[PDB]
Amino acid sequence: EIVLTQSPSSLSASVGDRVTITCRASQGIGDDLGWYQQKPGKAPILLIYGTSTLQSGVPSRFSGSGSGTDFTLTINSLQPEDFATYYCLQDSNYPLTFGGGTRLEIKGRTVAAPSVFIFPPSDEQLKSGTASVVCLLNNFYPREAKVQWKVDNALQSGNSQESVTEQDSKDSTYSLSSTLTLSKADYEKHKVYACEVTHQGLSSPVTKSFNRGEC
Amino acid sequence: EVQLVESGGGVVQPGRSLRLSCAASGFTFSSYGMHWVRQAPGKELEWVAVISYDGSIKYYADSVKGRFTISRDNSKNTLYLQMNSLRAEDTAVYYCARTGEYSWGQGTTVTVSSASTKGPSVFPLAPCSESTAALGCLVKDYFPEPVTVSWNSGALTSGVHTFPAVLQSSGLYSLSSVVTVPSSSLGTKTYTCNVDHKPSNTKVDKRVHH
Repeated sequence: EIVLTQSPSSLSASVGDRVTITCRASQGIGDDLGWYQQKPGKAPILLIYGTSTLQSGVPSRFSGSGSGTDFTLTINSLQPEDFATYYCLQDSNYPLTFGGGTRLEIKGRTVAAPSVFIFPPSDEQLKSGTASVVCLLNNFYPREAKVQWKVDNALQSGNSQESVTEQDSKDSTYSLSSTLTLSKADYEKHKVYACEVTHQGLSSPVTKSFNRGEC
Repeated sequence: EVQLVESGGGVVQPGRSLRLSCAASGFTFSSYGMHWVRQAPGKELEWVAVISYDGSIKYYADSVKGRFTISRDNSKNTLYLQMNSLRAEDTAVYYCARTGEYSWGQGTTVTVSSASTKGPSVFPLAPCSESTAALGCLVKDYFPEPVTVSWNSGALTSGVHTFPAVLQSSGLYSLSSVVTVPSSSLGTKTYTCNVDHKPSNTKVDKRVHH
């Protein structure tokens, strides 16, 4: 198959900015490369069919460029309706190929540090023989953040699952959740449960922690 | 307007079979050619199958060949995809595509897994002991998707964050729903989360105490 490498992964722009996204074809695909727009929970919208041939129903804001291996989607005068994830596609030969995707983020007006909270396991869940420690990072920007679980100063890994909301469209922020999951037996062997967060908005890494019995 | 409506997806066990249908409308179905595509949770889209206008030439992907078979009934305006020996990798939402020498449908979701229908357990997320305070509910150990969460019967939407569910190693789903409120409000306003899981007909309201 032919690999379509899309650059970059994520990308921040403002309403009005002129922005362009690159798709590269591992070998020649000719003029037969198109561009799609997908918003969360929606179906992909056909922006462009092949190279620069714009399609009915799409504003002239959009433009295709390139030919051969290198191609580019360019959007003039960004509007709030165009913030989505964009995928390049080629139907030159089978199998059909898609790019890694470029998510078009709202360029955050300014840097916002997360509000960090830590939730101990509930007693009733401790009944069930399991324990879920939750760490919440609230309304931060940019999206890049690092959450590290510590259990009696021991750095955890492979132990937790992370979840991110879609970018809030009022304040352009994100929220993040990190769940650490132990058994009751495991959870009762240790005392201090800590969540350490590194983010651009925080000059130093913030640690929110609790100890067993405290709650 | 040209359109395609997929159906036939659902929750299925591994090794079992399932056939999707795609009702085509608004265009000459017998003349145009059709494609199958799929998107896994979070990943990019992936092509899987292609058929000609008459059903002559057919080509799949490597991960699907020998198990997936494409067809079309030109009299009923329908494109078919029979998927046999389904594997966890096949879990995705499958879209129906037209081609020109394009237009994509809503897609139907196929979830392959050995887990059974199970309602969630709801647990309070309350902090241990600042201007803003946080509460929530943990909706854990449920399948299949989805579950819906509201706060105080929908009256409390400001400051609410219901995270996308994650799939746990047990094959069950889990999510959290949190709300951040002014720290003074605690003690006179009440905060209860409402959890709905239609597949198991599970409806639970839990009031979270700080």
